[PDB]
Amino acid sequence: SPQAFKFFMEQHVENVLKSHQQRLHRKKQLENEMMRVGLSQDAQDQMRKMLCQKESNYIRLKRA
Amino acid sequence: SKTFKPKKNIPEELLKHAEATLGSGNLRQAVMLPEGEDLNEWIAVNTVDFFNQINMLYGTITEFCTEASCPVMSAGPRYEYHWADGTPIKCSAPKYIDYLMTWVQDQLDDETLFPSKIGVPFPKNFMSVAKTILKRLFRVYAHIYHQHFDSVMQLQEEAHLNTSFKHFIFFVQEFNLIDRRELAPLQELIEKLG
Ligand SMILES: [Zn+2]
Repeated sequence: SPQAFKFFMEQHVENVLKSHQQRLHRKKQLENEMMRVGLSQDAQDQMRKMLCQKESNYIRLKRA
Repeated sequence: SKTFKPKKNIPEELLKHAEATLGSGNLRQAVMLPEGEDLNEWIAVNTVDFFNQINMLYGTITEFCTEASCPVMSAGPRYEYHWADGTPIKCSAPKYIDYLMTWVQDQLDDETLFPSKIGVPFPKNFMSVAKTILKRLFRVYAHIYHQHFDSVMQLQEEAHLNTSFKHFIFFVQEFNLIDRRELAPLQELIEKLG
């Protein structure tokens, strides 16, 4: 039956978009707090880097 | 090149049901590599997702795809496909697609190609490996579109197919993962989705 393919695709499109806005959200949250406490641009870049690696790690794990 | 044989001896539809989709949203933006993200990782997770979608897609119409209906793997009469994996066979569409999907599955299960442990890098040639997979996965779409759109419309799953394929092709195009030549079997469906 095609019901599983159908349900998945209907569910898939919104999952794609949610994952995309959640990445942006976490990115925005980090920038926000950084700017609030006024870290050095070196410290900011370090932590941005750390967030990127974590996001990378995250989708590897979803794939697993 | 030996696996992909366009037929110059052939003189050259309802496929343009293309408006039918689900909520794709800003899909062009969705397929883009996020800032800081590793291209390999981004290719890998999407290739897996596309494989799953295609695996389910073919599952819906496999009863209609038989030796009788599709004695050669094709995307319409002007394009035939012969199977080969370097580790070429004129065969039927069901045979070809069984070869293909087992093959792709083995790649994804191959930890040395698709590492699942954090810290383990991709193989040096991962891009080429990913590009062969997507290249060949495209052929399931093309076969189904050309040979079985009647059955797709019967199952009223045209929207779901278009959504999957549109996302697949937007991803492929963003990163130029398939040569325009091999996309020939669906140029006008593709131009219709952009
Ligand atoms: Zn068929």
